[PDB]
Amino acid sequence: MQLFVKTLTGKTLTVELEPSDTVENLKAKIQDKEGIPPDQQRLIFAGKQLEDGRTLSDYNLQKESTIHLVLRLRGG
Repeated sequence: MQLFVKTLTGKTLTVELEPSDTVENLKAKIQDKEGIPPDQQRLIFAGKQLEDGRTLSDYNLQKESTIHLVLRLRGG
C-alpha cells in the first residue's frame, strides 16, 4: 500500500510498504529516498511515536495515511 509522510518543511512523501513491514523497514525507505537515518526520524502517527521493530499492522496504518516525521529533539 501507499503511505504519505511529512517533515518540518511541509513536504509530502509517498512510499510503498505493507502492513506486515516493520518500522525499521519504513526508516530504510526514508534513507533510500530522503537519505535520513532511522534514529533521526520521529514518526508520530495520531500523536503516538512508532517504535523501531513494530509492524504497521501493529499500530493502525491504513491505505494512504499521514504521519508527522520530526527530527530527534535533544533529550533522549
